[PDB]
Amino acid sequence: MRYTIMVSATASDAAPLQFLAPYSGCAMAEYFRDTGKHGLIIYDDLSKQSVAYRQMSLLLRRPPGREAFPG
Amino acid sequence: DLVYRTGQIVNVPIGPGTLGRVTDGLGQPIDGKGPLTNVRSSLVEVKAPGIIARQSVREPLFTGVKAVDALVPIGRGQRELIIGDRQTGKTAVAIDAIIHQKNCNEQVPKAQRVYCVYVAVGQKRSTVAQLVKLFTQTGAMRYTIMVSATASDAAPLQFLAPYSGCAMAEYFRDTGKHGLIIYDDLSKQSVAYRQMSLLLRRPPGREAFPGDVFYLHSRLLERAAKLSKELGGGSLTAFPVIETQAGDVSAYIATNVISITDGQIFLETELFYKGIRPALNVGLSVSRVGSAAQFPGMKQVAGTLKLELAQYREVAAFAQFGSDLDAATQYVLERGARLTEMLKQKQFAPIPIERQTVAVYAATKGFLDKVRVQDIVAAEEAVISQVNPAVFKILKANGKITPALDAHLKAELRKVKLPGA
Amino acid sequence: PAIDAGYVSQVIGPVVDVRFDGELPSILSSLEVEGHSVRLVLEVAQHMGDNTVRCIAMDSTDGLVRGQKVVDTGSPIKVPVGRGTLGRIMNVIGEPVDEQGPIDAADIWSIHREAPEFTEQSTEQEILVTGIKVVDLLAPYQRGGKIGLFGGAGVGKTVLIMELINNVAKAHGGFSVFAGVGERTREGNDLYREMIESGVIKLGAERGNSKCTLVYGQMNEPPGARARVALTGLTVAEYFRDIEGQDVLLFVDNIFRFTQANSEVSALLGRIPSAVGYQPTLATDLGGLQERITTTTKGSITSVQAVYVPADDLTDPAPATTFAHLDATTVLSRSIAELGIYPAVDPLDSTSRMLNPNVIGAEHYNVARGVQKVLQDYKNLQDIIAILGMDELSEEDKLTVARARKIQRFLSQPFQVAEVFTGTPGKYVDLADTISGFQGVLTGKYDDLPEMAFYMVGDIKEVKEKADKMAKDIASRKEADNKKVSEELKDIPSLDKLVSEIKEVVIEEDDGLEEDFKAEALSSETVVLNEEGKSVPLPKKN
Amino acid sequence: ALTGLTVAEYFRDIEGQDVLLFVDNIFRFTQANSEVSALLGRIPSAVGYQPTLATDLGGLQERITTTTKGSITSVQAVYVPADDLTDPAPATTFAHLDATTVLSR
Amino acid sequence: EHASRMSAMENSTKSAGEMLGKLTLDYNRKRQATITTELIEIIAGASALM
Ligand SMILES: Nc1ncnc2c1ncn2[C@@H]1O[C@H](COP(=O)(O)OP(=O)(O)OP(=O)(O)O)[C@@H](O)[C@H]1O
Ligand SMILES: Nc1ncnc2c1ncn2[C@@H]1O[C@H](COP(=O)(O)OP(=O)(O)O)[C@@H](O)[C@H]1O
Ligand SMILES: [Mg+2]
Ligand SMILES: [Mg+2]
Repeated sequence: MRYTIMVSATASDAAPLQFLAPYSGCAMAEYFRDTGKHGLIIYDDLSKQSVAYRQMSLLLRRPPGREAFPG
Repeated sequence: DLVYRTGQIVNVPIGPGTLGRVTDGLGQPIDGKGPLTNVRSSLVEVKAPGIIARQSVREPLFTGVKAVDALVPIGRGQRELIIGDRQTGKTAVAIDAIIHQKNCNEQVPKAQRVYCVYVAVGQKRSTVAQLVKLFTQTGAMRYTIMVSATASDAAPLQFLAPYSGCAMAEYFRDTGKHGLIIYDDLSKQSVAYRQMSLLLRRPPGREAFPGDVFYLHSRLLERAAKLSKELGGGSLTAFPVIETQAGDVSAYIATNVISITDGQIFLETELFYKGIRPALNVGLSVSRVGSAAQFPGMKQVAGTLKLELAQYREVAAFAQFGSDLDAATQYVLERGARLTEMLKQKQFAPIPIERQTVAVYAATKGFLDKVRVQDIVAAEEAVISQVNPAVFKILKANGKITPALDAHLKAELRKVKLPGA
Repeated sequence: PAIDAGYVSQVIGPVVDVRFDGELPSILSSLEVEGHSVRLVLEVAQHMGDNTVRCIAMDSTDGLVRGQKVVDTGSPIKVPVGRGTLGRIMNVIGEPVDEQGPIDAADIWSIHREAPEFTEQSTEQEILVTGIKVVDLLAPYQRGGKIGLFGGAGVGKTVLIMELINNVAKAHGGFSVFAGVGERTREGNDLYREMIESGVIKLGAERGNSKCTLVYGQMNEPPGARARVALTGLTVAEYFRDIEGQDVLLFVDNIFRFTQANSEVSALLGRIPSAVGYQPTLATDLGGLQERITTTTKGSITSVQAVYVPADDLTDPAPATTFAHLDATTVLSRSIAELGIYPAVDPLDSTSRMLNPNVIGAEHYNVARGVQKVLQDYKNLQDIIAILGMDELSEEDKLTVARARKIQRFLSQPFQVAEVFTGTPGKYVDLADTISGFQGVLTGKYDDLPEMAFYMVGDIKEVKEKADKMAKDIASRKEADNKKVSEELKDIPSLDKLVSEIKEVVIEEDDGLEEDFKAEALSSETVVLNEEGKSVPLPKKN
Repeated sequence: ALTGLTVAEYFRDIEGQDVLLFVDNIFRFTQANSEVSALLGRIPSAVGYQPTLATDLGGLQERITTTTKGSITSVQAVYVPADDLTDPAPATTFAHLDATTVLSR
Repeated sequence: EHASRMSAMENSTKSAGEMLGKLTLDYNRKRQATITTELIEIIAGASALM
């Protein structure tokens, strides 16, 4: 945990906090890339982030496509 | 055009003015015997009775066919689904129950009588007219009530008609009587709800049914139950019928209603088209309410039948075909080939509970093993005719076979006119 | 009082709209309608413009007119909760149905709270014995773990969760809260019988000593209740978690109907549907239900969920997002139950978090990974054995194939609540009974015992005695002969005097259904209403 | 198909003769309903058929019955779509056919 | 050797014949579930734009 950051969007939170959590997860790790170090990132359950994307659009009157995922 | 609200929630006429009449799914009878006279009109959309207004299932409900009363027991207030493919005996078993309920109504008192309700969904008007003609000539017309929404009528009539039949049988549930309702071909009632919901542009789910097709079959089937004795102690036994498609249980309607009813009655087409009619597949078909609430004594003698028909199907169909033969289990197979053809029956002739127990006695204890398998179905009808009619009068009376009776019964079963042998 | 007193704008089935004049209430707050035959409650969820909100009706909507006065509590839906509820049956609003008067409400908590955070979370893994050999070996239940029992409409997710209660809910120190969500109404009643006669529901003056609180939203209700009953019985857990501090037992039955009750109303809310027909919000709503079922650091919840897969198709999204919401997956399959092997737990997918060699130790991990090895050997060789027979492989794996049929029969186990419809009584098996019993079958310590000797047995004591019974029965084929002579004078009157010793029921004709009957006046033309509303016949124009 | 029924319904119900009838290619009549009822903006059913399948296919069948005045029998040529007897078009078709005569090469 | 195989390949033709029997029905019940799940994307694709 000394050398570990963890952004943790639960399933009991709203959709866009899960939608942004890999996006904010790489916002931390671009700093480790920008200042010469090496960075590890794990975007765990990235399909479930895409379901967190599918929730927002289908309430947002946006057209669906394959498996009702957006364009 | 001018619409007119009535001021009453959607209704259907209920009562003894409907006994012996074929009604539409709303209330206008089409038998030609004029409008209803001794009737009252209640709601067709009633909340199903709560838990504390209910009790357990205790009194058995017989059915009259050897295949069903032996291995898949049914109690009053228990809803047992019939399931199978087209032209495989689902409707035949259901009207054999209705004929069987007629004659048993001529041997029970008034407070234990039964009243039949046979709805009809999506069948041809040609064949359902042959059903009410057959119900007249068997005398079950006196205690049947018919709802026939055929394939011609519009989609909310085929959507409402099983609700109307349950409201017509709601009466006997309320005022202390006992009911038997047959939901016929409830898979076609699902497409009726599919029609009335898709044309309202409601977005459909798996296999294009709408989302609430479970709650439709729920509220239809949860209204048939067994009540406590505080509200007259009445009961209602349902028989939904679901048409499956070529050995599929994972159709969306078929797996829906099975998770509602108390058990299924599988009718496998493999057992049918070799001639075994009815084709009750005894190993897939359970009923987990009537096991305690069966006719006792039958449970003492068909428990051996259930354990052998547990093991008879296991060695079937490859005793000589598949791998090889061992001849150590020819004892179960050449006894089980008797017991499968023992469950056969010719059509439109129910066998009561007192005449099935001696029938299931005769093939179990070893009395009919010497007659070869090509003529046992004449042996069993001979056993009904050969043994003197005292024993049928005793076993229905006491309700349980005592040791003072079977020793008399074991002596009688040997001196029968065997076929062949 | 025309401020904050609205009327019904529009009714679409179980979904209604209330237009408000004074001020629209906050989301997930209740409404109370006036003038209905039932005390019907609404719950606001979307403020749909026009000073009008979006509701889902918790009861029957037949009879709503577009002018009826609708008042709010100014609060979310509160349920009477507390120790006095132990032995009561509540529906979604918590009015009693068990006819024992009202409920002595210790407190009235709202059904809509925030889920507990990371700071309140506990990582203390321990084991839960059940009396099942398939559970306590292949995926042992955590003492503070969420439990899933995926069943395919008739494979025994009602019996196994009723067998589990009849084993551990009596011996566990804390209460139970049973939340029947969309189960058949009769099977709630047999749970009401079984808990009285086993001393878990005590009526009269002894209510506070009982060990079970019932919550029932069975499938008779329109889908407001089934959308919210699994939340209400969870709030019976919240008062027993944060306040009481005890270890509650939450056996939520058929939690799929929660996901389907939202699926009934979200087709009416104008929402563009998701994949195969569910709402878009099943990701958060199943999250908003599952993640209150968490063991806090001030008390746990030892809960079992039951997720009904729709059509024996586990790639459906309603169990697919439910795998991750569960510690111990226990999948019940359909095809295995066709052989009669009860319970038909899929051994090769039922995975727990407790299956880990550093918590239960490598004595148990080596046992389960051997069983899951040879079944995966066996399931790899199902394709050859069906089309070419067994007689083609070497003797290095045809030993393992018969070894598979041994351990497939041994997973069968009778259940102590299934004794009503099976005859045999169930067996209560300890943890050390199984792992000792399962070690030797892996090595082949009982290979000379036949494959039917493992069927429906409890312990490793019962594996040889039934194998002795099968052998003993063969010599009972020609052991002795029975004959019963000199009995016809002992206790039997006759056969003909058997006829005269029966009391005859006097069957009465003229059943006469006119008793307790009303038979109102029903004429030819239907009654209509004119413009003033008087019951006149329909005027003769078509 | 309704025209062939009503020139049969004149001979069934006035002359009193037992008329024959051939509603040829009943898969095509089902599919002719599948294109006319998808054209009117109705929401599609299962596999691509109309949602008014059972009601409007039955509306042809339910006027071919017998009566006291006469009887009309139909010989509906059926093409099984994609050689599947669980397709929804023969599924409701074989809920009215009383005799099923196969013709083999 | 050639005789028992002549009856072992007979039953193997039946057994690998009945596994073709269920599997075409496993082809059909997935195909009609495929087109319908492919169809309702279009209705969900069309109703949002009307
Ligand atoms: N015990 C029996 N003896 C002889 N024939 C039988 C028996 N039981 C069923 N059959 C035959 O099987 C058919 C059963 O008809 P039934 O209406 O039950 O089939 P179905 O699957 O319900 O068809 P549908 O759903 O179209 O009514 C009858 O035509 C009858 O000829
Ligand atoms: N331990 C068992 N022994 C024998 N049969 C069982 C056992 N457990 C389940 N079953 C069978 O599985 C069926 C499951 O029915 P039920 O549990 O009510 O439906 P679901 O599985 O959808 O909850 C029962 O009919 C019963 O016959
Ligand atoms: Mg039928
Ligand atoms: Mg279930």
